[PDB]
Amino acid sequence: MEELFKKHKIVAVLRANSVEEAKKKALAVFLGGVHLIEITFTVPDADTVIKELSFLKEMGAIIGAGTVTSVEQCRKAVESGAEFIVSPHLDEEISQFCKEKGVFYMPGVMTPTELVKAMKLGHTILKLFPGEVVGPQFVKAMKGPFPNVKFVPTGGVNLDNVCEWFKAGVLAVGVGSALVKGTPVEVAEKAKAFVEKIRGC
Amino acid sequence: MEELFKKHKIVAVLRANSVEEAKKKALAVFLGGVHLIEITFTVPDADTVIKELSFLKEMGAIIGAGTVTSVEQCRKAVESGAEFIVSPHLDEEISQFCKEKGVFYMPGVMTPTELVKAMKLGHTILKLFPGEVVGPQFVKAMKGPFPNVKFVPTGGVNLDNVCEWFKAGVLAVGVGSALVKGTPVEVAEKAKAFVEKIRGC
Amino acid sequence: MEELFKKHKIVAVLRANSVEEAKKKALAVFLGGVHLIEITFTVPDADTVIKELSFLKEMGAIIGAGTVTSVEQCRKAVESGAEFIVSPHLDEEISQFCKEKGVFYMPGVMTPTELVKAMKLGHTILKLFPGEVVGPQFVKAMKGPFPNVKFVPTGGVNLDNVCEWFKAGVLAVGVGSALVKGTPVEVAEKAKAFVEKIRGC
Amino acid sequence: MEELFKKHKIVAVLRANSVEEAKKKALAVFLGGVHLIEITFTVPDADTVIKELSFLKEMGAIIGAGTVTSVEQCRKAVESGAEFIVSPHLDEEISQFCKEKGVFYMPGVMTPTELVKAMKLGHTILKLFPGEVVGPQFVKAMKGPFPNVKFVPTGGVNLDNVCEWFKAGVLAVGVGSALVKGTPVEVAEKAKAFVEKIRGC
Repeated sequence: MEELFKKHKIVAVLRANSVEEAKKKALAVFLGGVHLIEITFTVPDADTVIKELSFLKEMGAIIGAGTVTSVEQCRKAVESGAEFIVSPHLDEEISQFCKEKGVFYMPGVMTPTELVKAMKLGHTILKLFPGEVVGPQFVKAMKGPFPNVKFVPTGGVNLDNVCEWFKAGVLAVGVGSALVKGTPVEVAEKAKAFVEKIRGC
Repeated sequence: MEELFKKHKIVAVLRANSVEEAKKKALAVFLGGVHLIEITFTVPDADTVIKELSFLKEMGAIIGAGTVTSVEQCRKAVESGAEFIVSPHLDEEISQFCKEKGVFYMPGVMTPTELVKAMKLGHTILKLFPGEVVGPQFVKAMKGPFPNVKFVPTGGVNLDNVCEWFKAGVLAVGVGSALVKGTPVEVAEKAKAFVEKIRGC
Repeated sequence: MEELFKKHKIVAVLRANSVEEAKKKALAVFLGGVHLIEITFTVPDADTVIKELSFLKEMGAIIGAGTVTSVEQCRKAVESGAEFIVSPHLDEEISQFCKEKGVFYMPGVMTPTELVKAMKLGHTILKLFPGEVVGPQFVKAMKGPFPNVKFVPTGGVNLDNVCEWFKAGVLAVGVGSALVKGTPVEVAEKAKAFVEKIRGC
Repeated sequence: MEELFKKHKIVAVLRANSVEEAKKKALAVFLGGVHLIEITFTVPDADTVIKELSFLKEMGAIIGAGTVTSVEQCRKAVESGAEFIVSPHLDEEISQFCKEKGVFYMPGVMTPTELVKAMKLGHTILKLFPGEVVGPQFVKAMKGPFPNVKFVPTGGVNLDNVCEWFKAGVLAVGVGSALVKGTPVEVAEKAKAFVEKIRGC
């Protein structure tokens, strides 16, 4: 899995108001070149969307679940075929469950104390969230004491600063509203703009 | 079926060099607002593409087959779930087969003699091909002797003249290379431009 | 209680160097239109001030306790008639005690991990502190994964930015030194300026 | 120990790529007037460097260990004669060990919740890290609810802002790359510039 992040260098963090909106947006994103799509559990019947998008997996997409905040949600996400589980926070109970099921799990951290607590569970890739608050500087600071930890920031990434996150040394960037807000066509165009900007830095 | 043509007012006539290209282009077209997609039998394993795109049917797409030139091809297209069969020409053998299977069939004509030969088989919607040769004038001429026949031209339709075909009085327009040539993103953008231009005329 | 926050939209976080200073400042704040006053346990004999200000409760004030950092302090605050308990941090022991006594309790969080740990205790209103560090952006980021959590930032609120906190979507703002620093008259005037600015946004 | 921090008002947080580099840099720093040197466990055989620099202790240096992230590392640091242990985070297990051995221990915090959790262990001096993220504002905010806690920020300190950290009211500043990056001569010169700038504010 880690290798997939390194290759693609972008995750779409997809939020929608309905099942229908979610599926159409997932397609708009895929076509642009963003092969990693995270279906958030803030989408009604998110579980359904994860299963019904299984036809994209065959085309080279890797579909995961986001905003997973309990072991009960996590189990539904894995059973429904999620390729990876992402949480907003660090959770010991979910981390244990995923390990037994062998599903890659990316917890969230914001502080050195949360960071170390994650590392003791064996995690070396961490979600940095909210990114816009801690900023690119956080990643540069962490490189010092923890050379072997890599971050995927979520929140605040846009076409003016996406290259600064990469110059600091992140693994990949997650993009929310800056990507997926708009019509299905506008979204596809924005997605292209991100991939070109990343491959260019 | 006729009602679907009247509502959507556009068909994509999809040609590709591979199975993979075809599926990605079908998606680029769908998202833009073009709900009628014709998978031509000039695409290698076109039959496969028709079946594997069945997940779009659930989203409101109607997927058919194009350039069907024998009863043997037609049967494979129908068995694979094609929603309609389109030929480049008028063929008595295919017309008979489709009627028994109850699948809408749109033959091709170019001349008044081919036109009348079709009408005697009970067809009232005809494919006009190649459109760029006969031009918009053909449709205006046919309105006279055959008020009850409607055309769907294919070939030569573009963003400079698509409204002239509608002002003459066609049922819908089929678009080939002018739509589907380009990258998956460029295609989606072109598709939007067509739908907006038609709804505007 | 929640309803009271929604109506008033401001809390004074009162710090003083003596019992006498605290009571006079509480009055300066009340008269201006700020009906929610938090008496911090950094005021000597804070407990006394909470009891002796009980005559304001009859006039429509709701007087609570702030900077409550142990179960021992909390019990004294509740026994002395505090209408709500506010802590600088999330504390399981205090949260349990207040629940049994039925006194509204607003814990502090700074990180998504602290946030979720609070939600599991049943808290939906959280103190965001220090606000000036995390900024207005934190609230916008949290709206995504936790649509059902609302914040009351403390620290950094002033007459130049108080409307940005509201546009992000906070429940209410707590104001410290920017309000309560100055003479009893100057404080009353500042309080008026805040209420007018909030009602205006 | 606290008294030593108050007197010197600067710590060098030393990172190096080899044993040899570390020893030469420790000397460059010492001569400039920075008597507190923290040998990070990111230096290969950091333990060796701590022991072999014991000749500086006689000259008035106080040599400690940094980036100590397990009880196993901590024990080696103390046995090797470290004068103080610094961690990147708050750790209950290390805090207990050091207390029994009587070695001053400075944990890391970033949030009010981490802060209070430290205070319950009896710590009144805290490492604030990463400083550049939380900024000088964090210290001003904490002065309110916790008048009796003092910070030593690490990260982001430089010759343009070192006086702002002191005006907020920190105990001392830790300096990383802004000091120790460069040749042994350049480092000595930078060290002088820091001491003069601090004594001047």
